[PDB]
Amino acid sequence: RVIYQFPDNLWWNEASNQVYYAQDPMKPERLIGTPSIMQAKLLKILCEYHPSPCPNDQIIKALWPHGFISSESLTQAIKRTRDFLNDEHKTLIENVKLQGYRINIIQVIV
DNA sequence: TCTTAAAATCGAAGTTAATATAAACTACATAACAGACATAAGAACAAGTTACAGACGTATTACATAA
Repeated sequence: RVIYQFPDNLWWNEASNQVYYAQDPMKPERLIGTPSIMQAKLLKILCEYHPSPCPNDQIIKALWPHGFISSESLTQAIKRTRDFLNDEHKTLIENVKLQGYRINIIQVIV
């Protein structure tokens, strides 16, 4: 069981894959829900590289290894992924130009 | 009305390029010239302040796909 903490008391439980709000990681309070398989993919690419930024080419290759996909698809994926993780202030995942995207992780429980 | 000394005038252009002799010593004040210093003016570097450009990222809409 691997669980990741995000700012504003957010948690994501990967093994069962639930995003939620909870003061206690073992006791959820408000369940945001289940991210999609490609959404979990997106958080995977942002998560395996912390604290280093994940380059745009690497995430694009990983998400769609066999698809002719434009970078606009990656960017709208980030946007409509914020649509689900409710990061209105762009603080959960930071976009730094010509260097890629990052996700702010407070702690990891394994 | 008659001598007698002065006064004035005497062609244009053109060219032309000059000369050439004949007190010393001392005392003082002033001007000039040189060097060095201070000052004002400019050159160089670096920083700060500010808006705009350039491409990226985002947001929005419409087409396609899935139920």
